Amino acid sequence: LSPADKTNVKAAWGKVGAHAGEYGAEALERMFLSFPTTKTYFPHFDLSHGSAQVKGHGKKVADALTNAVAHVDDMPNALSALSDLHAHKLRVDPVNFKLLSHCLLVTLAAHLPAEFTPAVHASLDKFLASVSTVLTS
Amino acid sequence: LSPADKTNVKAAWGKVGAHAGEYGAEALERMFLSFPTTKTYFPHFDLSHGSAQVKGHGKKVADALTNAVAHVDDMPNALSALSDLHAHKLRVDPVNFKLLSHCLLVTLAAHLPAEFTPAVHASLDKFLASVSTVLTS
Amino acid sequence: VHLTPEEKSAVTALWGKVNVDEVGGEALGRLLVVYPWTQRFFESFGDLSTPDAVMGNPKVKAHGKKVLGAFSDGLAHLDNLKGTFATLSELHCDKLHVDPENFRLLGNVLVCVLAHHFGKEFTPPVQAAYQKVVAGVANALAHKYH
Amino acid sequence: VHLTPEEKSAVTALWGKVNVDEVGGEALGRLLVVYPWTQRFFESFGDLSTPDAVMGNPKVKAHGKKVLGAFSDGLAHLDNLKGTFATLSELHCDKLHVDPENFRLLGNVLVCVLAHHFGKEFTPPVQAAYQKVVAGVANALAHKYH
Ligand code: HEM
Ligand code: HEM
Ligand code: HEM
Ligand code: HEM
Repeated sequence: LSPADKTNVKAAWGKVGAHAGEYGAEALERMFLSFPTTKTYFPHFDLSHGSAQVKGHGKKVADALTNAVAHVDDMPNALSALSDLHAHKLRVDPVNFKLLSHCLLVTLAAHLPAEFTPAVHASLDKFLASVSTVLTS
Repeated sequence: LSPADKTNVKAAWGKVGAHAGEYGAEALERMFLSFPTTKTYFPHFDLSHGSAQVKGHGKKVADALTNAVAHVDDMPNALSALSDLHAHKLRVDPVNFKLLSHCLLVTLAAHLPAEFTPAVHASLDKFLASVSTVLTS
Repeated sequence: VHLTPEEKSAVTALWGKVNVDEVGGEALGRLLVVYPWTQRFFESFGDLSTPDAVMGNPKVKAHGKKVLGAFSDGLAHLDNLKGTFATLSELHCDKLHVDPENFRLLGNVLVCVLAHHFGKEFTPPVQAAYQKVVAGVANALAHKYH
Repeated sequence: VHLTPEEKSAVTALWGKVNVDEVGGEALGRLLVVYPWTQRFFESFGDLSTPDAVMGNPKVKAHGKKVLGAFSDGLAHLDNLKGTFATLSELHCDKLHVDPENFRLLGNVLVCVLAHHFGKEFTPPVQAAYQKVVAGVANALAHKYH
């Protein structure tokens, strides 16, 4: 991430605020519906619409991204326990980080049109791919 | 790369030793035959079997990998000239790094029966993906 | 490969509202900005050196209109996407050597553009229907590799 | 998948020498070691926590024999892979929900295993023919996603 990418991500993700749980849950729902293969990571969840488990998990995913934005120059440290969880314990397929990242971009585009310019789209894509690299390492 | 990955890569590449240039050239030949779309990046090359141009280029690729192995903790710096070349000037599709990396693994498997164990295979895969990340950044 | 009536309703309800003069250029432009290696295929299009240069580039807009028209043609022939895209598959695969991963990427950029334009109307179920479509288009365009 | 008679002879001559009780387990084991998310589909196989646990696991070996047998059946009819993989595609896509990228990865691991076993005999042209085969198998296994 360049300084320009970091500036773009902080501005755009700053707009999320108290919507973190709602947007995170929406991104998860987009992923589960669009790419049903990703559901094999959540057999222990109720994944139906309006699920409280998806809502609570969506807030964790979004809050983790907020912390990553706050520590964008040292994301390996900021995501280290979650890297152990995803890469070592759960063994999440790297393809699925691409799918969730796409669904996060779709959610942000649908809720923050003015912020989702082509340049900010590119910066957010790079940010999420960087997060994904840490979580798969 | 974990310390175990680095240890495995340094050990395996030590066994490659002075054969690195030959293995690089063989990997390129395998790539051009198995995935002929990759030939379009080399319009000025003779790409036939035994081409001195392919041989010479494989030795350059091998030298870069040897430098990356020697500087495995600082690969963005060690490979810095190659990122601009591959990402900006040539605009090499990221998928093609996976193709060359696979052909390098095939070449190493064909020449290093004892050293290409499952664990070392895994470490070398991560190493070549790490190199690829630098060249596409 | 097959859309259910719910998925077909999702796609058709939205598609009539799509600005066919603009959305293709927006998707192609964002592809070139977000995945810059794709610019290798469009050297003849001129200035692509900045996001604003790409998005304002007349050749990007004009070509995007053709790309979207092919997507529209696929939407009119969902049960024969392979035959609808056979000539384009020969062009992209045998002639241009575009790696088919990029077909997936452009389909997903188009989905982002639809979300950006339509907001809350582009619900998760509507997106899921469009993902089946763009995956079907990508597979059809890749057929000459298969 | 279409091989020329020269390519077909090369592939089949090598395949006759493949140890079908071992090579499948080696390819499957290396897939589980090199790409550990694939382990999630084989939880019932027991201990997969270290490379030696995976490579020595009797269920990995036995299952790898079945995998190799399907590659063998596919080699017998490369021009109509649907004739060997139609039901296996329903299993992997509709029932197990395996991401099809992993079909490509397993095919490439199998190519690595063949190189490991055959050394200089696994020439660039022989590899190229096998790449056509494993790409066709992966594409056939993914048919129920298309
Ligand atoms: C941007 C990428 C991601 C972020 C930031 C993220 C974040 C998180 C966090 C913070 C947790 C901890 C939950 C807790 O402690 O209660 C978690 C757990 C989990 N994640 Fe992710 N995740 C990401 C991608 C993925 C993907 C792509 C998958 C699979 C498709 C996945 C599967 C899971 C699962 C199965 C759990 C355990 C849930 C539970 O049992 O409570 N994650 N993730
Ligand atoms: C491990 C991955 C790779 C490494 C270490 C590598 C390394 C190199 C090196 C050292 C050079 C020469 C730099 C110079 O002479 O100034 C080079 C040039 C080049 N590479 Fe790569 N490369 C890699 C992957 C690829 C791939 C995947 C492609 C395309 C499929 C590619 C295409 C080229 C081309 C077209 C040139 C310029 C050739 C010429 O015009 O002389 N490289 N690379
Ligand atoms: C995935 C959906 C895609 C569709 C429906 C599509 C459709 C089209 C169409 C309709 C044409 C015009 C053909 C003609 O006028 O004869 C075209 C040309 C072209 N496409 Fe695509 N395309 C897609 C993806 C891509 C991608 C991902 C790339 C490269 C990254 C690409 C690169 C090109 C190029 C270079 C041309 C020729 C440009 C020219 O002649 O000026 N296409 N495509
Ligand atoms: C790409 C080449 C592949 C081939 C040729 C292949 C072949 C087979 C065959 C012949 C069976 C036995 C089916 C039966 O007895 O009904 C099977 C089952 C299975 N395969 Fe595959 N497979 C491939 C890839 C994969 C991959 C990549 C995965 C997971 C990452 C996978 C996971 C499974 C599982 C979980 C089963 C069921 C095992 C059980 O019953 O416990 N396969 N496969």
